[PDB]
Amino acid sequence: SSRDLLLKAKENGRKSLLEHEAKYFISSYGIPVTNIRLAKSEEEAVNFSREIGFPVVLKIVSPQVVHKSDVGGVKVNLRSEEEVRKAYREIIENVKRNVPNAEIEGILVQEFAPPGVELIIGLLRDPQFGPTVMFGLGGVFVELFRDVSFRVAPLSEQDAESMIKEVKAYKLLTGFRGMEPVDIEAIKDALIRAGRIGVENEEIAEMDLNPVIAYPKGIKVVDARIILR
Amino acid sequence: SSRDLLLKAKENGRKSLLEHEAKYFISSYGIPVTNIRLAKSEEEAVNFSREIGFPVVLKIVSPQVVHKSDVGGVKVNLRSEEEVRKAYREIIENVKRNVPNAEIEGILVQEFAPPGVELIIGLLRDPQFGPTVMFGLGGVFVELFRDVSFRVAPLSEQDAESMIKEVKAYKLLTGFRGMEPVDIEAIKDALIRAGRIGVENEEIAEMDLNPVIAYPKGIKVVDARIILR
Amino acid sequence: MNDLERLFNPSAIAVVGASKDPSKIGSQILRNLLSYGFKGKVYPINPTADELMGLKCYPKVSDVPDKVDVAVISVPSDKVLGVIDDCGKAGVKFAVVITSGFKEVGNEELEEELVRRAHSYGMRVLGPNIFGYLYAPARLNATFGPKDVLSGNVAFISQSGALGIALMGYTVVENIGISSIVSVGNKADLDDVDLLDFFDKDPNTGVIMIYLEGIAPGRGRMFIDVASRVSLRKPIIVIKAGRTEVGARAAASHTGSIAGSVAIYESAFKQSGILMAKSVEDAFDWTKALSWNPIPEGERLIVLTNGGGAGVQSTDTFADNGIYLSKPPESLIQEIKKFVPPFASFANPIDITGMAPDDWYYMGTLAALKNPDVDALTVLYCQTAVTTPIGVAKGIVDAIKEAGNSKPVTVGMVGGPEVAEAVSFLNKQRIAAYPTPERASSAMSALYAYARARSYVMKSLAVR
Amino acid sequence: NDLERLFNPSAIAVVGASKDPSKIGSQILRNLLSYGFKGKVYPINPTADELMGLKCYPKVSDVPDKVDVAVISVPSDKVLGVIDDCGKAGVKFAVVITSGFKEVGNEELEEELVRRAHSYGMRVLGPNIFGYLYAPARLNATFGPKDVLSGNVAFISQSGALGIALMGYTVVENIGISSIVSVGNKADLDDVDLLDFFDKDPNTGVIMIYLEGIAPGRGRMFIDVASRVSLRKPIIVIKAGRTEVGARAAASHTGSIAGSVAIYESAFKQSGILMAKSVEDAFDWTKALSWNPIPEGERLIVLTNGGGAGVQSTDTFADNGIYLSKPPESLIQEIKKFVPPFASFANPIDITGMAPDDWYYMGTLAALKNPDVDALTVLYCQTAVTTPIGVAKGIVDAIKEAGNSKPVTVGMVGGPEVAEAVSFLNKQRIAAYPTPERASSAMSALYAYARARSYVMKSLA
Ligand SMILES: CC(C)(COP(=O)(O)OP(=O)(O)OC[C@H]1O[C@@H](n2cnc3c(N)ncnc32)[C@H](O)[C@@H]1OP(=O)(O)O)[C@@H](O)C(=O)NCCC(=O)NCCS
Ligand SMILES: CC(C)(COP(=O)(O)OP(=O)(O)OC[C@H]1O[C@@H](n2cnc3c(N)ncnc32)[C@H](O)[C@@H]1OP(=O)(O)O)[C@@H](O)C(=O)NCCC(=O)NCCS
Ligand SMILES: Nc1ncnc2c1ncn2[C@@H]1O[C@H](COP(=O)(O)CP(=O)(O)O)[C@@H](O)[C@H]1O
Ligand SMILES: Nc1ncnc2c1ncn2[C@@H]1O[C@H](COP(=O)(O)CP(=O)(O)O)[C@@H](O)[C@H]1O
Ligand SMILES: [Ca+2]
Ligand SMILES: [Ca+2]
Ligand SMILES: [Cl-]
Ligand SMILES: [Cl-]
Ligand SMILES: [Cl-]
Ligand SMILES: [Cl-]
Ligand SMILES: [Cl-]
Ligand SMILES: [Cl-]
Ligand SMILES: [Hg+2]
Ligand SMILES: [Hg+2]
Ligand SMILES: [Hg+2]
Ligand SMILES: [Hg+2]
Ligand SMILES: [Hg+2]
Ligand SMILES: [Hg+2]
Ligand SMILES: [Hg+2]
Ligand SMILES: [Hg+2]
Ligand code: NA
Repeated sequence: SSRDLLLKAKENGRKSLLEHEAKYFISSYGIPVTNIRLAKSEEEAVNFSREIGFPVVLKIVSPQVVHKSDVGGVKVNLRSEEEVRKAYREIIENVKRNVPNAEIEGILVQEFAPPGVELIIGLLRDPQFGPTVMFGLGGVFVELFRDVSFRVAPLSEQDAESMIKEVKAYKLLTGFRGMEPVDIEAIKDALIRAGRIGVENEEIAEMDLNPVIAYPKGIKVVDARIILR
Repeated sequence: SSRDLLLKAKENGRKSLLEHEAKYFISSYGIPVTNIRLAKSEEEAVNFSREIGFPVVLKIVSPQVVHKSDVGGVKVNLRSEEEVRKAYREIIENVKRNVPNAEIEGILVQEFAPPGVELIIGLLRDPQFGPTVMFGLGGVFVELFRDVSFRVAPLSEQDAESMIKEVKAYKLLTGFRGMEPVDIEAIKDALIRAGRIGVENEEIAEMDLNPVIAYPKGIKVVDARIILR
Repeated sequence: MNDLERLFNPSAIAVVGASKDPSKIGSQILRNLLSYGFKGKVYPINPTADELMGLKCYPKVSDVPDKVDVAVISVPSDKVLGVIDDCGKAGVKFAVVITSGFKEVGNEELEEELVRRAHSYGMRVLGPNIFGYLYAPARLNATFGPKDVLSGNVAFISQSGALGIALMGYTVVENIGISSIVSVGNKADLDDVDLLDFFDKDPNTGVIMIYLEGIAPGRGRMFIDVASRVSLRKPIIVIKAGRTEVGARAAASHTGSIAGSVAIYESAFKQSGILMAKSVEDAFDWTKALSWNPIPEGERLIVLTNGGGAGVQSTDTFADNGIYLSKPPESLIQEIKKFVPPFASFANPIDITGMAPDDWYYMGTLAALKNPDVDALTVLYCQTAVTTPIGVAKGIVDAIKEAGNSKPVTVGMVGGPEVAEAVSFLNKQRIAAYPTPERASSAMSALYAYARARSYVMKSLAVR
Repeated sequence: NDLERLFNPSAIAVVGASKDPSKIGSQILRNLLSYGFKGKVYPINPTADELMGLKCYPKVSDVPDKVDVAVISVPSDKVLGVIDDCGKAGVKFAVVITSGFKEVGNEELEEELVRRAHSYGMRVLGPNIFGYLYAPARLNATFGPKDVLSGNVAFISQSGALGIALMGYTVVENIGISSIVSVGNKADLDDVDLLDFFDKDPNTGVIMIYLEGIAPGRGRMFIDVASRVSLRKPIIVIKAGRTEVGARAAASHTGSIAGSVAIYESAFKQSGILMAKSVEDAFDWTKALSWNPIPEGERLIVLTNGGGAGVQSTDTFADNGIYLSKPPESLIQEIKKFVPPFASFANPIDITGMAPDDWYYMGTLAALKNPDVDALTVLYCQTAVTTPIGVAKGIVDAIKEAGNSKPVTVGMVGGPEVAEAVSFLNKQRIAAYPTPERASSAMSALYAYARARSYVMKSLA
């Protein structure tokens, strides 16, 4: 599905897909992503924001910026034209100051996903077992506690379901104080498709979907990184 | 004597100390609490807030209201006189509606404690072992995952320190993304004192300090429940 | 080719490196081949010997007036490639290379050349750096390990040399009947996947146990494809070496490789239906139970015990394995109440009381096994003065015989020297017996764990 | 209280012995005599003129002597009468074998038993027990096996059949015993009382307890006493009911309420107690703790002739929170004087699969003598170039010549010759096991006790 993005990246000596390319790529595999627009100017950012609908999110797009929040390159819940303009300039200044030698490809405009239960979905290439899908709850649960499950791809439905139920923070998905159970079927479907992406695209070394926001109905990938080899 | 609070409660056929009494009582054991001004009127609420300093928090005080948030009886980050007045009336109406037959002792005014790492400190009585101190991280970590540690009282410093390091969510106390390590010594001190409360006061069946906010320096008990037998 | 029939069942085996000097490894292997009763032809290969062990010796395999299936090679590494070439000329299909001094000591190049040359003649390599192999159905002991094993249906594959050859001996002490021992060492060519394909087809093999350090890059997907289908019919138990981060880091240096992912190996084993053992003792305890019992047909597990203590240890151990006991069927309760006092507990475990005589072990076991709503039985016995361990053991044997069915049973016995004897007696009759209630319960748990592992793979293979 | 005259009585009565030798009272009298008790023994029976060649009396109060201990083996409906007579006679301890009390729902009979005994200043062991043994006093007042191996381990058991079975099993596992105490229903004397005695007892160096639960209000004292014991002697508890379902189960076997799993586990940690999840672990650890000093530091060396066993060891140690570090360079140099160059010295030290017997002696000796080595686990896989017994004798000789006392455990894997070698080592009080993981779990218990003792030292200031 749109292998052309991977081929173009290789042809141009890039070792990764950027957020908008990564989201387009996994979207073509049936993983729900945010609507997105690459704005080259503050004016395009405003116009794209109206097209997407408020509130929106703006993010830096640059090869030299992998961790966008850490350098002030992410602004969420922008509710008006004026807030979009303010955010636009703030991001550009933050990146020029923190990453002087950064090639600014533009500013990505995307829908604002409302709060839900955050997940991480990963793909890596294991020397022995090949493409392997990773799952965990978002934030501290994977990043600090390292609570992750793995299944070697391709995944069956049995693999996807059991690897979800397996993680220690699983109960965050089945209802707790102030939060309804989220759509486990949509998660399973995303995990299987992540496995297919790895099986079918040998030039993909890693994929990181962090975070994926899960809702009572469906999920939505809010950030995406694909690393090539 | 702080024991007058316990004796008075028994005399009046109460089975618990209410927030202001519970905080006063544990404060007399050296556990840090919030200001506890009991306002009888909207006017007193305003005056107390100005004295305490903004921001403040308002809470319902009533024998018939154990879970104050669940019935709309808690208002936080109130930064002005008008906002205090709004919240005051808002709470009264919520309680009137959700718990018609509630004896309103008043509205508690307290500082709004800045965000930190939330903890739970508990006291229970085991048939074999007597007073036992419980520790865990706040929110889902105790309430959903049941990640708790226990030490039978009285606690040594070694008991207090080890029971903290023991819980699976311990790393939330020692520095993670966007959060400094918190004051382990202040936590240990509170745990030892909770144990002493349990050893010395036989008419106390249970204590629940939920949440206790921990900072790089010191802690602050923000809610407190004492159950009598 | 990938057909190993004539590796395990050769008509002719050559031993290259046997000597008039009997202390040499080539000579030890030749001695074992003869001692263990190989019925085919054996050809000692030595540069000068007229004969070795009463058998005509030749200077090279290519001079043998016969088609040699397997050449067991026991010469120094600087002599191996030459021997491979002659074996090639002679058309030998398998080179079993005992010789050390290849990749495990940094000579990757010599090892890769070994395999290239072998493949150039249509010849496969086992090893190098191995202690050989044994195949009981063919009365074939081509190792320099112990001369004999107990015959049975367990195939043991070992990536480790010293631990492998030692465990070969340990099978005898633990009464484990063996169909095969295979030392795979450096795994330069033939590996676990090839061997699993053979033991899958092998009617003599009912259980496969593997000591596994790691598999080769790019080999894992096929490992899962083969293992998962084998697991539908035969249990695979893996002793994983480097199952901890520190063990994997350390073990990485054992042969000088990259540390394999602990977590991903564990998932691969789960997707393969494989049981991972964390110790030798668990691996052997489970292997024994799986070797000698059918899989339970349901979840109606009964524990029979004299006195509550052993029963509680059993309950806790089953729970740690995610096995929970349910109240026994009323039909069984009434049957047992015909001889048990009213102060007995029937909660499951069934407590026939600490002072139960020998006879009640016979009657209780028989009643349980015969009951149609009982799928499996663990019998626990604490030695006291009112019983005899051997009497209890024989009561269990007789009950299993008279029940005439095949339901999984494990036995735990706690006591002095007489219990050690009774447990040995039971194991020699292929009744899985252990000296503690927890080991008896863990062994029964492996039967259920294998049923669950198989169910995982089946669910994974379910047609849409 | 003082249990001196329980464990070292000058006079013991057996109530319920009979001309019928099959009866339990008679079995106890037999054991008492055969095991060689030197004090006075008084059979008590309603009619017998003599039993086992000893003058028999109809009541303890008729005995012209002061009886310290009365072992009572009569039916429950006869116990209270005997308690009254014993009380009249001034006996200090009633060891009540008899079943049919709280464990079968007769809580009131049990409470009446204890209150009647207390009214005469008399303490109760049990009821519903198989008795007790104390080797230093050549005292076998059980109806269990006639003999045990002598040593420094005291075993307390809340379970009857499992306890008496394990009493026999100590012999198979070569565990030397100072005491066996069946406590059963624990109506009076309990673990706290016994720990207080064994704390002082120079004959006892290790205490192992099969524990279902302790009585309400008794846990705090349990921690106070246990933690103090732990400063000098390791306590291993086999906890019955370590799971929710197990705790419920065990609860009805004794007729109690199920105790909190998590709070018991906390109490053990506060006490410096090692909790074993199985008989095998409890016995393996007991053996090691009985025969070794605690490590003085963390410089643990693993010596192996095969990398496989070494990896198994490394993994097992790691599961117990024990991590190996590089060996001292001086040890590496010493061992490099006889080891081939392709040997690994990362720790485990791999002396290679082709090591002859002699290298086990030299390696074990070098390690134990090295001042920067605190502990040693030696692992041996049998091959044709060695003999298991030769390797075993080499380890014995190395341990003697080192002349010091550092913890050692041994793992040996192989055939019947290895089983013999392991037995040989164990019969010399060298902790040997038939797998590397068990040798490593056994060494891990030494470090766990070192850490537990440290916990308690810090807790007690
Ligand atoms: C394979 C190994 C055992 C050979 O060592 P070795 O027997 O001492 O070596 P030798 O030089 O004596 O060779 C053995 C015999 O083969 C003979 N030989 C050598 N080249 C030969 C050839 N091309 N064809 C036939 N015989 C040959 C030698 O002459 C000698 O016979 P001899 O006694 O009549 O002279 C050794 O090199 C080795 O690798 N050992 C380690 C094995 C190991 O650890 N495996 C792992 C399992 S734990
Ligand atoms: C204690 C117990 C063993 C006694 O049973 P018992 O020996 O069959 O009972 P008996 O009626 O025969 O009493 C034993 C003897 O004491 C005698 N006796 C009775 N009352 C007596 C008294 N007041 N003073 C002295 N002797 C008395 C009886 O006459 C009998 O002797 P005899 O053979 O000369 O008639 C039994 O009641 C019991 O509780 N057993 C359960 C033990 C158990 O399973 N525990 C679990 C741990 S594994
Ligand atoms: N479309 C969106 N809707 C809502 N929140 C979003 C969002 N995109 C990003 N966020 C939030 O902002 C955080 C940082 O954004 P990214 O994950 O894209 C940047 P980074 O990982 O490179 O620092 C996310 O983890 C999420 O909390
Ligand atoms: N003084 C204070 N400062 C800051 N936050 C406070 C606070 N008092 C209460 N809170 C917040 O408000 C929440 C609800 O308050 P309580 O814990 O008193 C009410 P409840 O548990 O009875 O429903 C707390 O969990 C905490 O997050
Ligand atoms: Ca991200
Ligand atoms: Ca609260
Ligand atoms: Cl020749
Ligand atoms: Cl040849
Ligand atoms: Cl048993
Ligand atoms: Cl008489
Ligand atoms: Cl009497
Ligand atoms: Cl070993
Ligand atoms: Hg020859
Ligand atoms: Hg050859
Ligand atoms: Hg085996
Ligand atoms: Hg038993
Ligand atoms: Hg008498
Ligand atoms: Hg008496
Ligand atoms: Hg013991
Ligand atoms: Hg070994
Ligand atoms: Na404090």
